[PDB]
Amino acid sequence: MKIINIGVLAHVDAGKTTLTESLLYNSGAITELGSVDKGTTRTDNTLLERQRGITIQTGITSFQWENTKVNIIDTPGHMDFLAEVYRSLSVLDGAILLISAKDGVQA
RNA sequence: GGUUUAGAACGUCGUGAGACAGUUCGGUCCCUAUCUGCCGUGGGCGCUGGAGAACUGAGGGGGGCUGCUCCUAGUACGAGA
Repeated sequence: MKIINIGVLAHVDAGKTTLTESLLYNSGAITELGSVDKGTTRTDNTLLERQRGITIQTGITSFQWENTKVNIIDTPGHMDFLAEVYRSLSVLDGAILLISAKDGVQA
């Protein structure tokens, strides 16, 4: 009926939220811009976030694929005030870490 | 415009005339370029018989500044920024 929640643990500036945006593009449209390099929509919401080059807080965005709901949130992996991302864990059961190509997963 | 002419005034100094890089207001800045120099532009002659072209190029001059944006690449670097 509903759809399982999905996380986005982009540790060490993984950029996983951009992957959430591209996933938002793949789940489209039928009427969407398809996003763009940098910010860029991708549910950036508040000003000073996309302008800052990184989200100041975790967002949310409705999505659908394979005939089912697919909520997802990103990124909160920056810094630094990551406790809100820990709050995000209560907000969803799923997860999807974005592993770096640099010496494996970021510390 | 300032400083330095003659007028006037204030502060100060002096018995006073006056004085004060103390201040204030007002106040005629000439020259037709011979030579050198430089910018141009010619005439005379030479270059060896005269003439018309066309280059060669010794040499000399001019020009030479840099922003930003994007890409490379958000890559190297960095725990992140």
